[PDB]
Amino acid sequence: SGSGSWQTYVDDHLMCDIEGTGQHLTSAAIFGTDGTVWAKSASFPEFKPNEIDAIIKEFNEAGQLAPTGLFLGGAKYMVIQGEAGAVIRGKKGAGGICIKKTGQAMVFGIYDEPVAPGQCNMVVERLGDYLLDQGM
Repeated sequence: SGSGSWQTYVDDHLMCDIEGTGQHLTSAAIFGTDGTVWAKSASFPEFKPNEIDAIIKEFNEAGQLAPTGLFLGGAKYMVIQGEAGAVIRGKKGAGGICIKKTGQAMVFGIYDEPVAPGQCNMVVERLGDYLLDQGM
């Protein structure tokens, strides 16, 4: 028994096997809307505050990141179609990133083949909607 852990949602809802494919996200994390990390998986990249701030900016006003690309841990993802104030998506070859904004949080998923883009989107959006339903 403990008082709870954001790591529980990272391991059990983001890093779990996806729909009986036997495949999972490479890494995942939950951040506060201010850019503080609440929990991140064992392989999540070495992100730096400027990268998170750039992502916060993009949620506040879409179309800022795409001319430059999305940096996280030094790696460059090309920005693809998202949803203003809700979802930011990035591509790097057959991998990518998906970020879902909630009231109080941002949920990150990073994937590589054979995980499809839609599956990252699905995993991160399902957790984000659950947090939204709880007023977070």
